[PDB]
Amino acid sequence: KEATWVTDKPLTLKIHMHFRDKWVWDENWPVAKESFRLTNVKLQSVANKAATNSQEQFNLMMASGDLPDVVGGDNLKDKFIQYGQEGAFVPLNKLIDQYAPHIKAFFKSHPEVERAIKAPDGNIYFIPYVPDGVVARGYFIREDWLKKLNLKPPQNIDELYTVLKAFKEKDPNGNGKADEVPFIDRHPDEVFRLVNFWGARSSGSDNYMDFYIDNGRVKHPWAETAFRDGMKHVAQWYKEGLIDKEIFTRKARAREQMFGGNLGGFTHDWFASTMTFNEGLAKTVPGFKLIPIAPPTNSKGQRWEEDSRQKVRPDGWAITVKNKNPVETIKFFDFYFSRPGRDISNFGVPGVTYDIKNGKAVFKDSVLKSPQPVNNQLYDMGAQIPIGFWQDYDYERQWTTPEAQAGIDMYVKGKYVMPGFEGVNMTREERAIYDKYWADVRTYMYEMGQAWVMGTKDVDKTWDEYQRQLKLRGLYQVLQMMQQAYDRQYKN
Amino acid sequence: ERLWKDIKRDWLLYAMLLPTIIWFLIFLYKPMIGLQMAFKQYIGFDHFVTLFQSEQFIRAIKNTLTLSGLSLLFGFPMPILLALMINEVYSKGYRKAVQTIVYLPHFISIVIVAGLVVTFLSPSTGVVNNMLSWIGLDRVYFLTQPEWFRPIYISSNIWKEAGFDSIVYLAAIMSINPALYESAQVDGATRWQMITRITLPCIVPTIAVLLVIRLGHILEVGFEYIILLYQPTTYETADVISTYIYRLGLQGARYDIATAAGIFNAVVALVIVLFANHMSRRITKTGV
Amino acid sequence: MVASVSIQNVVKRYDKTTVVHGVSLDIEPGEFVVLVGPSGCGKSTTLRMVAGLEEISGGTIRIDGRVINDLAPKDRDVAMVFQNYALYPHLNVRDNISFGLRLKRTKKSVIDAAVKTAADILGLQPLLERKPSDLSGGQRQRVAMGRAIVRDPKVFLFDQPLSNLDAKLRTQMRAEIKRLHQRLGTTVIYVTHDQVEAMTLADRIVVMRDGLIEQIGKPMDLFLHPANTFVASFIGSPPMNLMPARIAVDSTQHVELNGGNRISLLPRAGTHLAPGQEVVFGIRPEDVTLDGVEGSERAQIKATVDIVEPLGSESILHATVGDHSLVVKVGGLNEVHPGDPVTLHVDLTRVHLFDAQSQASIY
Amino acid sequence: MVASVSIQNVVKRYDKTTVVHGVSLDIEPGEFVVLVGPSGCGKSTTLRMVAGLEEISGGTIRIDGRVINDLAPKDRDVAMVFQNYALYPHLNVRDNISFGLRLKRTKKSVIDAAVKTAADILGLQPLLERKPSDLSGGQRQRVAMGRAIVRDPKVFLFDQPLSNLDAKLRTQMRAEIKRLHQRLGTTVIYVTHDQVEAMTLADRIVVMRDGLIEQIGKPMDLFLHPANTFVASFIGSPPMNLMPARIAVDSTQHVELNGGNRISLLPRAGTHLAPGQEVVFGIRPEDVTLDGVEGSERAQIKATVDIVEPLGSESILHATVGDHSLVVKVGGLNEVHPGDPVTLHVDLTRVHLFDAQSQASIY
Amino acid sequence: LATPFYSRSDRIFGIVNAVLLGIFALCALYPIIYIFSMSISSGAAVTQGRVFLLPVDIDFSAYGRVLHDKLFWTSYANTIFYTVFGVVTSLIFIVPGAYALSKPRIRGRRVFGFIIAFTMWFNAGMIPFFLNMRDLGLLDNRFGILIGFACNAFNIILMRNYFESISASFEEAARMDGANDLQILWKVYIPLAKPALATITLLCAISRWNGYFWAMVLLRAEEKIPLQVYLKKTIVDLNVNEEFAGALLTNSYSMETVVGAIIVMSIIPVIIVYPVVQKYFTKGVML
Ligand SMILES: O=C(O)[C@H]1O[C@@H](O[C@H]2[C@H](O)[C@H](O)[C@H](O[C@H]3[C@H](O)[C@H](O)[C@H](O[C@H]4[C@H](O)[C@H](O)[C@H](O[C@H]5[C@H](O)[C@H](O)[C@H](O)O[C@@H]5C(=O)O)O[C@@H]4C(=O)O)O[C@@H]3C(=O)O)O[C@@H]2C(=O)O)[C@@H](O)[C@@H](O)[C@@H]1O
Repeated sequence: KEATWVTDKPLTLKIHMHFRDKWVWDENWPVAKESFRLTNVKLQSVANKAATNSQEQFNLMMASGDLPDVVGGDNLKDKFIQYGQEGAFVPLNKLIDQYAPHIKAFFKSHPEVERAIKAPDGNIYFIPYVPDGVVARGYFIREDWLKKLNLKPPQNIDELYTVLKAFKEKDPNGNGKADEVPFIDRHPDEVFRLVNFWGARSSGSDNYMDFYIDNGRVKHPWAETAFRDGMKHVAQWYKEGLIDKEIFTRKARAREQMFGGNLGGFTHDWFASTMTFNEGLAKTVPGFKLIPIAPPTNSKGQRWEEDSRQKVRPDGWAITVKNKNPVETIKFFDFYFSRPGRDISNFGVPGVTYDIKNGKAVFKDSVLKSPQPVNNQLYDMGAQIPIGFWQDYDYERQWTTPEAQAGIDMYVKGKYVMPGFEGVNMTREERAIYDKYWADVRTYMYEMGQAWVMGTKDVDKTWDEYQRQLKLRGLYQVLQMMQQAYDRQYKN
Repeated sequence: ERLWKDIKRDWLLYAMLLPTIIWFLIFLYKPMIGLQMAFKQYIGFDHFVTLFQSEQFIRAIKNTLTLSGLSLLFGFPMPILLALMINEVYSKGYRKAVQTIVYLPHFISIVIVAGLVVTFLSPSTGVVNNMLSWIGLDRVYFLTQPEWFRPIYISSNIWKEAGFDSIVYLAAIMSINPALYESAQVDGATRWQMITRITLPCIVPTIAVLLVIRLGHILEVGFEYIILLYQPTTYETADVISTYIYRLGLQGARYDIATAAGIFNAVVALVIVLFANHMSRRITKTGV
Repeated sequence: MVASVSIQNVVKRYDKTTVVHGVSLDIEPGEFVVLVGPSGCGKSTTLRMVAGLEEISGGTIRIDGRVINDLAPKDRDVAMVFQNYALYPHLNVRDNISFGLRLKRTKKSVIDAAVKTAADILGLQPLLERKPSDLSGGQRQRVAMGRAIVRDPKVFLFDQPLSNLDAKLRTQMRAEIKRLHQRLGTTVIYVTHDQVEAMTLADRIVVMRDGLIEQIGKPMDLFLHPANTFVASFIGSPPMNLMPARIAVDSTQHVELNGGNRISLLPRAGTHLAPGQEVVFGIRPEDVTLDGVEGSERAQIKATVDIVEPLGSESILHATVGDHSLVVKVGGLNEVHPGDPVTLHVDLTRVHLFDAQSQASIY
Repeated sequence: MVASVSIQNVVKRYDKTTVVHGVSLDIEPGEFVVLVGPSGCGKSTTLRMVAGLEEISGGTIRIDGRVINDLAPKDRDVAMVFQNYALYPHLNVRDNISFGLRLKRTKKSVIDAAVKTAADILGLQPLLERKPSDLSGGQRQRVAMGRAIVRDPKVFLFDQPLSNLDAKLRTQMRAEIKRLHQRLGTTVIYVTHDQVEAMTLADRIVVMRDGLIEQIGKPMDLFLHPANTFVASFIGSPPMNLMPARIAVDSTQHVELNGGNRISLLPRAGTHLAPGQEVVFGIRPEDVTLDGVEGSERAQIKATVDIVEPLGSESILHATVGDHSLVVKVGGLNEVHPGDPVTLHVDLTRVHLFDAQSQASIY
Repeated sequence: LATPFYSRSDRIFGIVNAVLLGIFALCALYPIIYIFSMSISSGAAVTQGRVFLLPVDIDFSAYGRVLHDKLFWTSYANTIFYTVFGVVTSLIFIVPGAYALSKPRIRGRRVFGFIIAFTMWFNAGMIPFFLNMRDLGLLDNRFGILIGFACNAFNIILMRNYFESISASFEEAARMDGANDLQILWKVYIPLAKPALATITLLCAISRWNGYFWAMVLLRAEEKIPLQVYLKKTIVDLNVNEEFAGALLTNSYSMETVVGAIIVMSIIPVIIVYPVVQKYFTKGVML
């Protein structure tokens, strides 16, 4: 028996969790075993680990007719609302009230967090993931490649263009080839974010391809006529080889390849995990130094950082109607908002990854001295996964390098950070339009975007046809509906 | 009558025939019963119009026809050609080695073949682009380029299936009695004169049956390859009716329109194989 | 084209197995010569070596002055008729006949006149537009001979052409072949597993066994005077009896055999046989009768009837002398029946004797 | 076991047409009867109907008292020898023989006497342990007959057993069959496409063509007195010469031929010939001779020699009178040349005449 | 064919034939040996444009990576299971049915022949077949994959045709000896059918082994998954966890070498069993 037990009798449940097209839930996970010993609830994962796309597996599991006990994952928020309304997911509201003190207290202390996850009816069908922090992404560049190539770090777009040109043409790594790739990243969508250098928005929030509020009017960054101006130039950057050719396909292994093979000169990504590499591969790559840099002056004469860390996110887990045990499950979810739950969901397993020091969890030397980023280890261990847990920023502060913190403070002090997009509250009638159309819309946008970047089609020639296709796809219906939801809230 | 009379002795034979027939009634004709269903929801006779009016499906059937023509023109004759070339080879050891090497890739899995395609053609990494760099000509990302999709596919195809399909033809030209060749030798017929004047018209019915078998589907050609290696940028030229039916039906979980397209595809395949069989019946020796 | 063909010490080897050994035969122009023997010998291999279908591993063969050894079959000026169906199924009969001339296509009126003459000779005129799909076997062999003669070669080679047909068809085609040679008169080599075709068709018969040529000569030379016990056993409709025998007491006059029987012998000057010598004595079934010679001179052999098979107006009588049995052709009535003793009358002029060790006749 | 088998009005029908029509034959115990005819026919179908491998569409057939019409082949108490030898290549020879017996009982029956007698009759001691893979054809048919006799049935059924063997092997196997039937003596029905085997083996020959039974009777009864022109043309070593003929002035006395030739005829009461009647006149090749040797004698004919084929001490002479040619056996020792006229003497007692229309035997 | 040698045009023809066929053969062999070489070689070399035909720094570590994979060997065992039992059930459903369809006397011979043959040129579809699998409850089932397809009309008509090619004298003699139906089939027809059996079991073997799609669709649980599906994840899709990416630098084998090693370990049994199979099916001059 334990004090953290949500049930006296051992509870084994079937959970289908497929997220980020990489990991599936594992009951043999150290974090999961810890969670089982603490909560007296065992989560058995029914999923295909050999599967690739997560959203596809979600749709398949849903349309299979046979529902598991708990459904977790990422970007399932809208789907959580759809099937929550359709009756596939049980409303947790009163369960949260009576049986989940920590969750209720959190939503009480965070009304703006609770508001976003609410259905048109107001019910909460899922316990979400709430990342803690301020900054999200910032630009990074090689220190040594600026020196031996004899040039000062770029203050603007032109200087950056000349720097990347000097990376591709002149040989910065001294191997004697042109093989080095100026721009890389482990997020393909970042290839669009480059349009910020020309003053174009790639999104409205942390989530890629998201609407934003411009002077009280809801608008999509991609549908705007200032988007293809930047898309042209980044397509030129690909054409010049300034951008990674595999940048769409390479994905997660990017930073561990280009930087490890010393082929990369520039990236975006995030502060901590990127700055971890400096210490990590320092023994392999002799002269490697990666430094944080300001968001260089755009064509608009401004300093733009489009990505900030959003409160909560479209992530989490929900309870199906076939669960038969709503109480133990909602209490199990309540456990992850508790201090020990946060401890095991962030810092991993005590006695292995971290120890308890004066009330605060501190990672072991084994974890901190590892070349591989801590979060990448916790992923494999079952921690920092997009479950209903509350993130603890201290865990990130521990392995954050002083230069990374300096870059963070630089971005905060510089106020390059843009305000995030909170979203709107839609009624049940106007929600269906978004739910049905927006998926196909953003799929189309991403496919055409990838077609533009790689230079398969032409930006200018296919621009009008693209606009008309967006018109017939029903995008502007969702847009005007979003304006219908927005204008009722913010007036003055 | 004689029904019960012969059945009494034929009993065990029908007991052998029973599980197979039942198997076919279950796993084959029952989904045909399901084919007559799903044609209505969600009655009926409607979503076909959605199929014909959609820009996606029309390019799907477009590239289905295109891939059919390409695979038929380039892919089908190659096994025959291989068989003819191997047939002309003396020094039984060398011919044996050739047979081993050429028949080998058939046993390679389709996912492994596709993996070989993506590995060989990977930019800055794959051997192909490296050999292109050694001669010093450009470089190419192949799988992201639609233009290269079809030439790659069939190539891989004629790498994998050429020899194994050449086995049948080789066995067909080895079934010819030597006298036909030797008498022509007495008359002083050329090698090419022999392969053209006798060997080929002797192997004609075999290649005809194998042709109406090839034309038996031809809409489903390279489905498992396409569903594997088709990139979002190459989605345009790579898409085939079978791939459409899969993506909407199995993935997108839309059973109605997918079943409709399935019925359409099966019907057209039946028509084209009926025509093919007829023309390979009247004109060509034997047939179905 | 009438031409001679000389075969000198030819030998064919397959993987050092030596199929045929030192075969030598000379063939005069327009002469009918038949290679005949059991399965396995190199007579078909010899014919094919003349055709050029098989390589010559040694010795030299030539037509007239020119040596065809390194020559191509096209240039060998020969035409071969294969035993199994050498006509192509997709082409018509006329196309099958003209097939050889269509290679260089020649002149159109040349193949037209050629196929005309050929079809007139073999009666392939109505079959001209017919296809090999529906045809008789004999008709296929006939059109085969048509394209054979349409080349107008120096030598006609035949490899067991009638082997795939029925006995009646074999006979009819045999007569037609003889007639055909009576017409054209071209030099022709003929291969047979059958003795009958050899006896009827050949101007000269050459027997071949295990690659070794056993004997040559006219049909009647082989029939009346076989060189050995094998040749003796080969030619004729019934096999020659050939049972062991001895001499002992009297040498040139009498010779005795197994059943305790004793047979007197004609003087036959030039023999000089020796007494006590182990021998194999044989006689033809046509030369033995049942009480045929009335009060015969020397009192011929006695035996015991085994079985009786009527063939017709004639009959085949199996008689047993001691542990050995001899066959005798008899009349169509022949009450007989098995188990009862019987007296056989042997013709003294037709008797044959061969040495027990040396297969040679010596008699 | 010697037992009779009666076949009464048995008929087999396939779709539109019918292969056999109302065939009726009675077979005495231990009697040898041979069904003989052309390729397509119902003799094999009849034998198969006796075997029970094929259904009886009408009529009744029985062995002794038991009616076998409705029966299992196992209980039919017959043993059949197939043309394809019916022996399994995977099983041993002894296993092939005992294959039928391996179903019931065991070594309790001792099994030894059966296989001993069976292998001893056909005389194969060493072949007891062997596989069909390596064997001669005759050995395969021999072991097949081994499994035939190992059943010890009432009836031995034979379907073209010697068809797959060479003439040399065929004759020997024929003799062995004759000896076998003379030894065991069980009732046996035999099917052949060959006339020779029918003549030799059968106590009674029954000819069948494209239908029911053409004729029955002993071999010499068929040879001497054929019922029609087909039976006449079939039986014999050579085929019977059959040429068209007519009658003009005198009826029973004279018969005329193509070349302006005229033949006197013996009266032979029971004929009833008609003058002016279109006829087909036949004669055996053995019954014709050359010119003035025997006498006037029984008839005379003038002809022109076509071709001469020596077989041996005998010879086959093809002679042409009108547009039709007749064959005559002559000695091999009498020189004959082609193209020159020749005189043939026909034996008047052995001549045959048939109606041109009815085909039935007239004279 | 025949062996005249002789004529010049024929000589040149044969030579250029051997040359072209040789070139094509080398084109066929090159990828496999490239995969072996690259899988053996180092990640650095492979990444730098080294290797091609021959190995370079011979890392050997990639195999060390694939050997520590649990799901790989699990899926391997799954493919073995599917091949063995799949082939077994296949033969069980085919051979007696083809032997029944072979014999000339059957009532529904025509209509049964039609029932089996019709499936060739007309099929219901992907989706209705999947739904058919759903209603039977064979989804996510090993037996659902086994009995899912044990039969193709091709194998049936092939086995039937080869059964008909066998002389009826054997069956008839068996019936004369008292053997009826089944006891015949086992004792004579089957050992006479050895080559046809070999062909069918071969086609079924490679079908079960190299089959991926329907095995991927009908199955969910990772422990039931076959090799080709896991390969479909790793070899083509090439998506990877941050674990593997982080394990790329601490190892020094590349992803390419890992893939190469994987498909090497995948095709090894094929390369092993191929000579025996082919040499069996030849037994003579080529063919
Ligand atoms: O990096 C740091 O240092 C800090 O990182 C913190 O964790 C971060 C990670 O670093 C990543 O930023 C992570 O981003 C996730 C993201 O949350 C999603 O889960 C995303 O999922 C994507 C899918 O894998 C897939 O690519 C999908 O494709 C779409 C396509 O774009 C289009 O829409 C089409 O129509 O549909 C397909 C489809 O299949 O859905 O897009 C998804 C998308 O949303 O991008 O994967 C990324 C990822 O990088 O894998 O977020 C976490 C986080 O929790 O914030 C943390 O460790 C901190 O301590 C570190 O310091």
